[PDB]
Amino acid sequence: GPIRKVLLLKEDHEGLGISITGGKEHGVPILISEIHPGQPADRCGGLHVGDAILAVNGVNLRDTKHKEAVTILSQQRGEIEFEVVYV
Amino acid sequence: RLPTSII
Repeated sequence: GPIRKVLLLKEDHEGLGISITGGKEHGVPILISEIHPGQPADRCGGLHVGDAILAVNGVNLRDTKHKEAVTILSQQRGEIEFEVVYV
Repeated sequence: RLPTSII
């Protein structure tokens, strides 16, 4: 599908509210495999299961390994911009 | 085969 930019608002006491799979070491993108009900990703409205996360706050994730992506994603705070695509 | 992380 089209590449989308999506805004997420997170409070400091919460996580993003997603599960991710994949990573470069597996030859597949960082993919959203779960959107947890009521948590920030669900609330933002624009992120969905099956979306590939291409970037977050301008950081490219298309070539990141799984645990690299976890570190980068978990570091983001507040108003967080995602670049995503549903294939 | 593929890892999953909750974040």
